[PDB]
Amino acid sequence: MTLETTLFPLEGLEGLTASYQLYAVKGLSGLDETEYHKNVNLLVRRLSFSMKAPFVALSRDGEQFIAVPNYVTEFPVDHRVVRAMVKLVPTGEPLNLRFDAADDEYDGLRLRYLDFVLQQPLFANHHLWQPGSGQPFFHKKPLKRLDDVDLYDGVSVRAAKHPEGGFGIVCDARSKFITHTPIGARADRKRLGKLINRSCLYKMGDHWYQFRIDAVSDWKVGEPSLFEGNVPISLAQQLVRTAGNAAPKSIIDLDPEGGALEYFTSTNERRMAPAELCFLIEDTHGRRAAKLQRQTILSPSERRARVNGFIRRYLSELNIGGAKLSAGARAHAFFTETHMPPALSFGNGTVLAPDTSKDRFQAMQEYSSMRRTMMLDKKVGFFHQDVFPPQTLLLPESVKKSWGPAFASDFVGTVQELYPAGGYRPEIIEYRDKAYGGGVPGQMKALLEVAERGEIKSGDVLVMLHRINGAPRAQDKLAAMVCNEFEKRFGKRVQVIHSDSPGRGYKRIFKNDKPTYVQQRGRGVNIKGYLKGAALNKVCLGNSRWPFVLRDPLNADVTIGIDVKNNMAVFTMVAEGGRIVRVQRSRSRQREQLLESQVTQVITEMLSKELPEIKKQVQRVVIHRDGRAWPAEIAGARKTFADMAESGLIAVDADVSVFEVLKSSPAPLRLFSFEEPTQENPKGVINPVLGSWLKLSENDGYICTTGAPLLLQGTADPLHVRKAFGPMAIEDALKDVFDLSCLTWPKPDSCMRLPLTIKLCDIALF
Repeated sequence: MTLETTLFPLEGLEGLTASYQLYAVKGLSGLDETEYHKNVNLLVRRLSFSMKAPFVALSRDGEQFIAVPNYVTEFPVDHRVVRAMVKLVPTGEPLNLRFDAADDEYDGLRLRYLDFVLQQPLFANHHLWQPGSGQPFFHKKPLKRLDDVDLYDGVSVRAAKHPEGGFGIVCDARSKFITHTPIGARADRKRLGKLINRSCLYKMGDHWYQFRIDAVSDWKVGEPSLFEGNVPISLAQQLVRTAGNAAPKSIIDLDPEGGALEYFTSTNERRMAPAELCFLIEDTHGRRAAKLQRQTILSPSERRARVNGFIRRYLSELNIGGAKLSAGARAHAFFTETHMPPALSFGNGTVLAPDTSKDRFQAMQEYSSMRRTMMLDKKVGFFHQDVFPPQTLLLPESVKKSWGPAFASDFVGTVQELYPAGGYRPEIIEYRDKAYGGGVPGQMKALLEVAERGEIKSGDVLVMLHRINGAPRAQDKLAAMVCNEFEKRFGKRVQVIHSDSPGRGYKRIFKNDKPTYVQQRGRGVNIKGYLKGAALNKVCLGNSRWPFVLRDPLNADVTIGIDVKNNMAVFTMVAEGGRIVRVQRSRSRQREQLLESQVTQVITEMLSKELPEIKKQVQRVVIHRDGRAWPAEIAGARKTFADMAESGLIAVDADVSVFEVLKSSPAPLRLFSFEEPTQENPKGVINPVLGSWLKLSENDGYICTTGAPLLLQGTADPLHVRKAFGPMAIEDALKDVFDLSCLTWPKPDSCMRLPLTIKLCDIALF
């Protein structure tokens, strides 16, 4: 019950002046929304870099408001580029922010100043470096060698509210992989062309930083490519002109014939960097280098050790205006009650409840196992049991002619054993996967023409696609294409599997003097496991046959997940206790953001259909956003529900709350609990228990949706949720985030870090 954080308190901030002066930006007041905030955050960075002061943006009312420190002297007030010229009219009332104070709306302002000053000792340490603004600091010396790629260890350091009052520091260990040798001066023009969009570490003498390769320069390092006052100057000459004092040999003795790269500054200037000084960052999720990935998974005691070691070594001294701000040696620790997993309802009126008489750890593991075994027991089974509507299995022709039939036979039987009530009996159809070209167009040509023939009787289809590109850090545009077209022109609900992984499970055999495909089970896939998993996710879940639901009400009557990536939005809606789940995709006019009118359309459309099956009057709605919530999205959700409270579809005093679900947290914190130290674990640090949680603030909490009994390796990564709007108390949102993440439908005997609401969003996009 004893949990330690990676929160370290900050002392000697006791009544420290932080003085600001609000300005407001007239700009180009046309708000393209996504474009409006790119430029806002563009100017704050440009202004911050040029005057070396903590400029911030405060989005309330007009969403402008750049906060200028009172201590800056000359201030341009007018700023060029940015299309139409911008003007900043000061809003008076200079704010002297205290750090001993209660919660303000200027706490975002206070956290930014605190953030800015905290990285000055770090940015000045010659032995550390930072990839870009806002990122962790890494040691210049690599931790580990790993045979042509280097492993660098870093620590993110972010300011945050302390739940006992005042301010503190949250940290986490990070790893970055960089190839050991540079690109090199001798690498030729064609090889350099092949690196566009990759990112490399640039050791520009003592200033190390990261950039993205945008183009290859027409000019080598020693040929004049720009000018320092009219006169043409080589890149080699430029690095000499901007070196200091005892510049390293490496930056003044560059091969004149080496090539140079070009990149854009975080203010969009173009710069060059010599390939002799550039080191490719190894995207290991792009190229499966898993022995590399293994070096990155740290035990809880390693992770704790690296963070505490870092704290005591680099944030020990910090003089800001003389002030002596110490980071305490003791991370914040507290006693808390841990959420028990919720009672669950299965088929045949059977509930699964955590056993409160066994000890917590043994009870959680029995519980987690029982979600699978109850789901599979023909005596209890799925909560929702019914015949499937007609189904279709759409296979490539090359597959129907080889192992398709054995796979389909095995697959149907797997569905019927997992979900006996369904009577899965799919029509098996094919498309001419070799008639048109095997790229995305051509695969799609054959698919549309099967559709156009009307060969997909039935509204549900499971179609087997070929993998076009691998690289798990890619976009499978074929799958999205098939769903967009099959949903939009025909009435199809489509689920996707690929042909490579099941195909590895079958080998051809000669039996009774006839070729046959039979399962194999050496190395490559576990075909039985694949068959069970695909049966649950593609057939059962794809027909909304939920295996189990919450027995008890969440704090919210309805929670809606929202993710938008790559101009495609997903809305999931969970009501009852997961008894009612709906997922709508919709195209988006911006890459990662939604128009207000679009939010209000999709949600009233989705909810209106479902309201007659929500048999309790609705009075709490929650929205879970993946990442940042945008003001136009909030307006659409408050408008949607204020409307329904007036129609009578919902309680006249219903309320909305908006929470950002930060699967990639901007302020990542760890939680540990403790154990007897034991040879193998000299400090006795273990993962936190499954339901552990911590709030820092009314707006910021963390729940271990993953944790002690149920993790295989590594240390639990607490899910950061941040309150964007609304009455609901942050503690309540964390509790039913936890309860929603116990609906582990894609893999019941496992833990699941995301609540079901936004997990369904990642599934629908991925």
